[PDB]
Amino acid sequence: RLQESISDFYWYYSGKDVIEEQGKRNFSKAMSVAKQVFNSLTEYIQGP
Amino acid sequence: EVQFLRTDDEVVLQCSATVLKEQLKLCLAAEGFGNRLCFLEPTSNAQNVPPDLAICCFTLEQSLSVRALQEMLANHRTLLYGHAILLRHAHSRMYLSCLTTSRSMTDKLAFDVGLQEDATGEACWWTMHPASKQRSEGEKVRVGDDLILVSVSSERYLHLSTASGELQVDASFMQTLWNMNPICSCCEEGYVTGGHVLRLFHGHMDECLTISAADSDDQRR
Amino acid sequence: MSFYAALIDLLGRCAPEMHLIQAGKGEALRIRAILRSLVPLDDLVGIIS
Amino acid sequence: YGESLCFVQHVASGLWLTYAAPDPKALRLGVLKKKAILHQEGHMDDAL
Amino acid sequence: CGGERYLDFLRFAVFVNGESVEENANVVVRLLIRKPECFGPALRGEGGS
Repeated sequence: RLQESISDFYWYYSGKDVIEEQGKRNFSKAMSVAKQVFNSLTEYIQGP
Repeated sequence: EVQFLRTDDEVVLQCSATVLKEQLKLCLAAEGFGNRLCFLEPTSNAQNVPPDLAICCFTLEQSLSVRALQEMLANHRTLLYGHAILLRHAHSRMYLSCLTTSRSMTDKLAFDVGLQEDATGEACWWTMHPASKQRSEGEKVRVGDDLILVSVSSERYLHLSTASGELQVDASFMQTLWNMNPICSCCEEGYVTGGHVLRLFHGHMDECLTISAADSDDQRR
Repeated sequence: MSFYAALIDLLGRCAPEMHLIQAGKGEALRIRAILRSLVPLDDLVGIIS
Repeated sequence: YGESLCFVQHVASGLWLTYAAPDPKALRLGVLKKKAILHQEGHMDDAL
Repeated sequence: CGGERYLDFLRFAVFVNGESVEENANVVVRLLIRKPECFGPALRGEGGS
């Protein structure tokens, strides 16, 4: 669900030449959440 | 193994109806040349009367999300629920579309479903939605699943109308379950497959199987 | 009559502004097309008449 | 338990356990119940 | 009678200060067409005057 939302966000700015400040801030928080989910998935399978 | 529908695959849009307590399966068909409007070809009686499947085949050319479709309109993928698909008629090379006309008298809010010469505009794009709670948006569309097709331009379902004495397909606000039964996914080079048009040569490319020419005494039989 | 008048009033106020139609926005044109399909023009004139 | 998808079939007749596809105009009554029937074909979501 | 009261609430949600709020207007129209019975016995499509 997070990945699909990020993909939709990219298409919204795909036509636009430059991503404005509000879009960058929303991208940053989405990436921060995505980092935690990836870290959580990594911790599940390591050991292995 | 579970089969998943992908782009460039030929499929048939198939629905079901009740006729005198009998379950009749119908395929969406269109001639293309000379008649843009789509009709329904019955297929449940294929044992006794073969259906005309040459005009029922559609190719899944593209499958995009709503945002991707909006971006491309302003300017082999696996099918996912919620994506917008582009169906091209195999014979006429036209595209399934929600026409702006309406030849039906029972439903005043319905639109005719037919073929469009070009893929331009949003009238030839349909969004796939799950028919039941079993599937959710974003999941892969599997062979044999019941689908709900909604026109992007008109926000109307691909509807089977039984209001009149006949069975007709139109774009209405009442939903109808459809099955995208695959015909062929990938064909190897050469390697004859079903549904192809070919010639049957006898010897060394000299004689071929054929019938008599036009206006012949044997009635071309 | 009051229900349909309220319904027609609501649909009329949902119509896109002229500057969006003149700008050629796809979403605005689609919404107006849907509204036109729901309420035919002849019925509007008949009620006014 | 909770992982295997099971299709219920009547042994003597071969019919499949499925729902009755409730007739419209009954949704306004609030009847979310779907009558269970035995059918020769059934549906794809008949797994339990 | 009951339907009219809900219609005027949506009228205020989509029309503010003489202009149409396209964000609310698009949602309301899409919600209305997904439940066509909101249009009354008329505008029903089949069998509807």
